[PDB]
Amino acid sequence: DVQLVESGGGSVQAGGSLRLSCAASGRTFSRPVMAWFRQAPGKEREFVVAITWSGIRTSYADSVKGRFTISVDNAKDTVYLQMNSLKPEDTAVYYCAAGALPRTAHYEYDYWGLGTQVTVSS
Amino acid sequence: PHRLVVPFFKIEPSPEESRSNIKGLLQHLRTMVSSMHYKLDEVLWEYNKFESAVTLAEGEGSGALLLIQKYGVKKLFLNTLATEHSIESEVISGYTTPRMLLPIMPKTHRGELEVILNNSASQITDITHRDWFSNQKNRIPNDADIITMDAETTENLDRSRLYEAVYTIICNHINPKTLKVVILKVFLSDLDGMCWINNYLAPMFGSGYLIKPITSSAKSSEWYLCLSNLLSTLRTTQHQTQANCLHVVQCALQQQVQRGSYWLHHLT
Ligand SMILES: [Cl-]
Ligand SMILES: [Cl-]
Ligand SMILES: [Cl-]
Ligand SMILES: [Mg+2]
Ligand SMILES: [Mg+2]
Ligand code: NA
Ligand code: NA
Ligand code: NA
Ligand code: NA
Ligand code: NA
Ligand code: NA
Ligand code: NA
Ligand code: NA
Ligand code: NA
Ligand code: NA
Ligand code: NA
Repeated sequence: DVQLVESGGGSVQAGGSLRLSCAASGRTFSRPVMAWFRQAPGKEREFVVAITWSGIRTSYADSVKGRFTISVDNAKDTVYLQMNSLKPEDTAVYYCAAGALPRTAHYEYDYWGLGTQVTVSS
Repeated sequence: PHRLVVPFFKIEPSPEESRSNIKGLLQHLRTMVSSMHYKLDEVLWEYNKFESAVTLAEGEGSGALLLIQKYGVKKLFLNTLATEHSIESEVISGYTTPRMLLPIMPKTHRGELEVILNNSASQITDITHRDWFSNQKNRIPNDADIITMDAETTENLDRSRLYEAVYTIICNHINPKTLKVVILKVFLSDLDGMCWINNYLAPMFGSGYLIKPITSSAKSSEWYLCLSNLLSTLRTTQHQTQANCLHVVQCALQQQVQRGSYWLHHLT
């Protein structure tokens, strides 16, 4: 079992930044691909990017290229998502997910955090 | 040319045809210095040096001995299912030195070699146990440039959990900038395990070759997989389909039947 807790979300002015954190606990090594997903109102869950606990990243979603960065503190069992130059289109619930394999589909991840709301005002 | 090497990944039969041909090839094969790891030395033909090794399911430890003596490894983690009698005198950090590793004891005394033994009755030593990695991770060096897994199992047995221990180390406990080579002993009679490698491990690397050493039995489906060039972008899809993987296994077994029929296998 793996437990995930996201933090660092909230309201932010357009152009601003946020840094999300995902604190993981349990058998983290058994689901070592840590991914960030986001879900905007009425929209499907969108893959953002993923990283192994060892620090190997997937490519980023085209919608966040040059703005978002994933990183990990393996010793703290925490994954981070640096979110820069935010725009209203980035408003969504952001989720941390743990998976056995690097995959873009949400259904390939069996452990999820409850999510953190991110609201970017115009 | 004389070297039996098949690319694992790089107009093909169905998986049903591949599985049937493989069953036939395995039936045909079936009907057809003791401290030197000749097989691993043939696998490592393109390499000459390593610094930090993680050797899993090592048995007597001949692979670890080869990496230290010939490849100049300075730090090595050795896992094996073989425990030792408490009365043996030579120890490394309180753990009994395997008999095969006794010639490297002077290197440890001169501070030139760090050996980390995982062969104790007081530790988990079976890499297929779900808690092995948690039990040993604080002792496994996180800077390995080579990882080997040499477990012998019966033919047809699913070896996925042995490969999973290596996948766990790669995804949690390596420096992606330093890992260069991953060597797995595989059995081509275990199609579930081969397909598991194709789904999990192979997509992490840019190169993968199946090698059948001349010193590996003509009748055994034992081969070695040499993975290298760990990718800087983590793929979210396999390099090839399960059908392509089954076809590669069939091709490797066809090349093995051809070698054995011509009569060539070195041992003594
Ligand atoms: Cl997917
Ligand atoms: Cl022994
Ligand atoms: Cl290749
Ligand atoms: Mg060599
Ligand atoms: Mg060995
Ligand atoms: Na920030
Ligand atoms: Na930016
Ligand atoms: Na940045
Ligand atoms: Na995918
Ligand atoms: Na080193
Ligand atoms: Na021994
Ligand atoms: Na083992
Ligand atoms: Na390592
Ligand atoms: Na599989
Ligand atoms: Na290749
Ligand atoms: Na898929």
